[PDB]
This record gives sequence, C-alpha cells and structure tokens, in this order.
Amino acid sequence: GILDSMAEIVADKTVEVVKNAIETADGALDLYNKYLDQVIPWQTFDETIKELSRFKQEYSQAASVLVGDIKTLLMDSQDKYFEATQTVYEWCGVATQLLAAYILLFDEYNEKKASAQKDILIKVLDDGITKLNEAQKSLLVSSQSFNNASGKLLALDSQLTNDFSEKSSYFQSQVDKIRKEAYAGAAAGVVVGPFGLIISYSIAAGVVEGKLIPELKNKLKSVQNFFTTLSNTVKQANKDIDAAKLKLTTEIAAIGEIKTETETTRFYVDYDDLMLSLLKEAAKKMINTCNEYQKRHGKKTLF
Repeated sequence: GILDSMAEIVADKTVEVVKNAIETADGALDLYNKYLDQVIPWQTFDETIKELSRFKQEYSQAASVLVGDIKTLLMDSQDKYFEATQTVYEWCGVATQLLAAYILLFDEYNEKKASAQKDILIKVLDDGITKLNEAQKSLLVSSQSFNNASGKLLALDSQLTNDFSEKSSYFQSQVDKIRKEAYAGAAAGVVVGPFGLIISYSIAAGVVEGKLIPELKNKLKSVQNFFTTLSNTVKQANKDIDAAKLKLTTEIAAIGEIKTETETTRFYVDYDDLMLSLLKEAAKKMINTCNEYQKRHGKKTLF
C-alpha cells in the first residue's frame, strides 16, 4: 500500500542519514589516525631533536645559537602535535563507549531505545565538533613553529656556508688546530679532528700537499648536508600539517551539517536485516578506528 511505500522511503532515508553521520565523524578522525599519525615522520623529528646537541661545542658561536633555536622550535612543533593528539584521544575514549551503546540498543528494539540511539549519536558528533575545534588551535601553533624553524634553518644554512668557506677565520682555525695536533699524534699515526673526523698523521701533517683541506671540507659538507636534509623535512611537514588542518576545517563543518539533519530525523523506523547490518557495521568500523588510535597513543586496555 501507499502507507507502506512511504514508510519504506522514510526508513531508507534514516539509514542514509545515520550512515552518513558515522562515516563523516570517522572520516574526520582518520585525518588524525591515518593522515597526521602516519604521513608526517614524528619519530624522525624526535630522533633529530635528541641529536641536535651532538658536537655543539664545535660550531661557531652564531651557528650554535641558531642550532639551539631550531631545536627549541622543533620541540614545540612536536609538543603541539601531541597536545592536539590528547584532545582527539579524549573524543575517542567517549565515542567508543557511545558507539558500542548505539549498536547494543538495536536488541529488542523499541521507541525508547531509538530515542536513546538518536541522542547518543548526536553527542558523539557534538563532542567531535568541540574536541576537533580545540585540536585545530594546537595544530595551528604546531604549523607556526615548523614555519619558524624553516626561517632559522635558512639562516643557519647561510651561517654555515660562511663558517665553512675556506677563507673564513673559523675554517682557518680548524686547519691550524689539526696542524698542531699532527705533531702530538705522530707516534699514534692518527689525528682526531672536528665533528668526529679521524685522519692519518700523514694527511694531518701535510706529507703530500693539498690533501688536508679537501678532507676537512668533506667533513664540513656532511655537517651542512645534515641541516639541508632537516630543512627539506621541516618544509614538507609544514605543508602536510597545513593540508590536514584545511581538510579538518572542511570535515568539522561537514559534521555540523550532518548533525543538523540527524536532529530532525526519526530513528524509530522499521530496520530490515540489511539495514541493521549497514548501521552496526558503520558504528563498528569507527569503534575499530578509535581503538587503533588510542592504542597507538598508549592506551593499555582494549575495549
């Protein structure tokens, strides 16, 4: 009959809205779970931060100051990324229990359980909008610190090019120290130079002319290359975090729009077996995303 046809269309509309609600929320979480946690090499930044003090006493005073400023700024970018992560973690801890209640409310269904499901899903979306907008502020400061680190790294590149050029007083003082050390290392046959360099007594003492400078230049180039590598990594990371932040603004707005349509949706509809599977499966998929995310970020128990 006519009434039945209308009921079926309303029920399919409800399934569509709900499935969209959940997938939209899950899609925003994946900008953290998949994009931000896996695309940017946070562990590489951590290992880098831990090693920036190596050979610190060997740099010129001016390069040393920039190295210290760069370390401090990368530490802040990491810090603010982990602050965004905790806020998202808080949303996940709540979303998982509410999505599990949602799935369970389908059992021995009735109008009260449908009304419970509707407000429970709306809370997941509302909490998501609130937490994701707070985390957006953290991502912006993470981004600003990567951008500031890029300016400092450009200034260090210019500083190191000066210091490491053959005519500078810094470079000349490095050679003079190796010459002095060559006499003390003659019996050993070995001379320990700058930035971990180890060279033979013959090279350090100039036994064959024109051979010490190139060896020293080679080692300094390796130091300069470490910072060019880091510079490339910071620039890419700044663009990727900005791209994630922009997609998050779009998805947070998409959560708000689907939340409004969910608010005017009847949940107490006749869900056939295929409709129940579609909704239950959507909710379970987001629960698995929340569990994978909280586990990566240290949660010890598994929901």
